[PDB]
Amino acid sequence: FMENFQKVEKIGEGTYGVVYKARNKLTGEVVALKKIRLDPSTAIREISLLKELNHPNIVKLLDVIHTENKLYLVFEFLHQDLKKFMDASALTGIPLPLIKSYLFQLLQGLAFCHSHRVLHRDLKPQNLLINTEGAIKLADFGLARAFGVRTYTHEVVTLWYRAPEILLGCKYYSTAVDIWSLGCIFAEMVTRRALFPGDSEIDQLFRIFRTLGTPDEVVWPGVTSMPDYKPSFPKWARQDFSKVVPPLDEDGRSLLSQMLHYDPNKRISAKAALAHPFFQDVTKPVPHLRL
Ligand SMILES: Nc1nc(Oc2cccc(CC(=O)O)c2)c2nc[nH]c2n1
Repeated sequence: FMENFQKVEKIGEGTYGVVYKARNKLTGEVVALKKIRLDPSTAIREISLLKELNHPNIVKLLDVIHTENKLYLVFEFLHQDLKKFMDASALTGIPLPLIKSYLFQLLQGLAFCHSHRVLHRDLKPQNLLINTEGAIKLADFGLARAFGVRTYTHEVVTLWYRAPEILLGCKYYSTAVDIWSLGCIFAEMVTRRALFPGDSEIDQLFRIFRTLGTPDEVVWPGVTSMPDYKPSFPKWARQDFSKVVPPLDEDGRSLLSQMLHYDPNKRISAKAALAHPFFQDVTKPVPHLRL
């Protein structure tokens, strides 16, 4: 039972707590209602600022509810996430024109958030939401900074999309962490398999190294001074993208390689990525959603 909502139904266990599908009692609309699993006043103010952000490729934060010493976030509900859509599309693959549309849209949403000095820090297929009109939207922008290195979830957290600087213990987040994650998601849409499905912080880092080569001071000045860098890390040579994401074409592989540079400073920006030749013929196809 809830004092302001009716027909509350659990969607799943989110990064910050349980997420419900809920029907506002006054208005009848259906929203995603996120109960933050506390044991953070600064976290109200900061998240409340995110109510002001509005872009077609960002899931709207409708409200921040602090009542009865509980904290809830209210977002615009969408019917499917990209993880479920990829699973539903596994036999055929997501068509290339739709992969390209979704990547383009996701870059537009990141470029918007980054221009407003908001990072995600934890993009993953389970917080990318899709609708029947061919849109894809990013949920939970800005929450990690406002929450913050900290775990609020009971589920196994996924590491598969974490940038290598994070895994190497750098406590300084930049826009580049979101480009990395999106590159990993791009590769997963194309190949129908996760790019780096690590089961721990070291297995994640070693999966990256075995594909991209062990980083060194030549490709990543400063890497050998990251907090968790060890000189004893095996030295793997780097494989070619052509083996990693076939049959993605020359344009897609070039863009992906720029999204996956080791040095965050060298990683393409969202804005620059939107100008890449890969998007010359981008379109907005209609997806086949089974709800
Ligand atoms: N249907 C739906 N689901 C959402 O988030 C979930 C719901 C459950 C789990 C996760 C995964 C995670 O948090 O790791 C995200 C929404 N956010 C805004 N609108 C939303 N609509």
